[PDB]
Amino acid sequence: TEERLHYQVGQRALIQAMQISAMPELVEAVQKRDLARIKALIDPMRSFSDATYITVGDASGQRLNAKSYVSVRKGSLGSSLRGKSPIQDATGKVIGIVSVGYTIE
Amino acid sequence: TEERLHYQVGQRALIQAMQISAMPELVEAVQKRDLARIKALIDPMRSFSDATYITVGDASGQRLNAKSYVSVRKGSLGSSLRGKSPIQDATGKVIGIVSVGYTIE
Amino acid sequence: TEERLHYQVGQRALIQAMQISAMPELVEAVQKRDLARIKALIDPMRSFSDATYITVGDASGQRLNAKSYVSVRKGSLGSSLRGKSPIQDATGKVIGIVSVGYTIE
Amino acid sequence: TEERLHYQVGQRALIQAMQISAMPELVEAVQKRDLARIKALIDPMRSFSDATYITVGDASGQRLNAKSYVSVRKGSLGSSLRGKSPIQDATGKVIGIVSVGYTIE
Repeated sequence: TEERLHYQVGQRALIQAMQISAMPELVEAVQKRDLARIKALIDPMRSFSDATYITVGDASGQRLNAKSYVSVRKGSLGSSLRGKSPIQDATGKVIGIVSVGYTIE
Repeated sequence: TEERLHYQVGQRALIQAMQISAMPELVEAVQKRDLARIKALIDPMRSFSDATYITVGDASGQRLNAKSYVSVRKGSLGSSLRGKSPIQDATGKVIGIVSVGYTIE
Repeated sequence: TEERLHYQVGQRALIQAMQISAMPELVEAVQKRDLARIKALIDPMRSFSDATYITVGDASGQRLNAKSYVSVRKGSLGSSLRGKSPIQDATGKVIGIVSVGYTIE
Repeated sequence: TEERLHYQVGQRALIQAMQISAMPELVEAVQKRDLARIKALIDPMRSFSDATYITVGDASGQRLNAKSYVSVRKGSLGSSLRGKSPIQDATGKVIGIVSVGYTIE
């Protein structure tokens, strides 16, 4: 019952994902391959949010579908709830992907 | 249903707007046209909050009605929920305007 | 109805007050009159929380009843909701007072 | 009734504990006895969260059961609600312990 509150975390990951992948500073950085700017635009967020991890991705999936969702992977030391939202340009084309991760022990 | 929870974000934007536009440090900076102080009093808030963007405005609307509200603009890559609250002096005169933005993909 | 949600803010101020006035680093600083340490232990919290203001006080009320509560002052540009909790030593003696402020336009 | 909302704080401590003890940067630091990295990976969190205190521990309990829970100690100046979650390796072996503390006056 208390653990069933995955949506407690799941919804946090979702919104957070939508917001982080929507930031113009990140949108700019992702386009210009400014891994430096990206690094300075996420590190703070880590300690800020109670998110186990955060990840910025490229259109191909490289390690710097118009729809946002929540991923749930179960196995070993609980399960990981990771919200995911795409990074769009002014035309909507998927230029990247944000994946904020969470954990429920 | 899960998306219908715009008030989830909308209420965050509202309160945040009321608070940010109420800060004395910002009130001081907005009056003295201290764009420098303003810049150092908002940048942190960006990474802090899950707000897509934040904006400080002047009485005229320049880019540094006694009532606060939420704005909703729909079109292209979801919709943007932006809470808005005026910046007042000790007399209540509208000296500025804060507009915290959010996004729902 | 939406505005009636003062407890939304009021409860934030309350908890925040209890926590900030409970921190050992602040407890230490308040005792040793380390206004410097106090200054470095509150400034971050300002931008962090959506609190209009935050205040540390002395047992007398100086500007650096075993019970916590919420204060509500109405007039001019909305009302100010300020949670208040005392700073205790290891014996419970009131050595200070924390007053986190909020605003509802 | 308002005070009975310990789960308000208790649940915050729980999740926060699960997340902080799950961070790879901390997992790495705890294994390599990198008290320096740990120090730079927790200090921010202190001011960030409304947590009275935060603590990282070793498998033995040193001061740097596969299950997470909430601790409640009552006495003198209210009670302390401290969420607790273990630090695991890629095999699940308990390598540490995180204990985020809270207070209810």
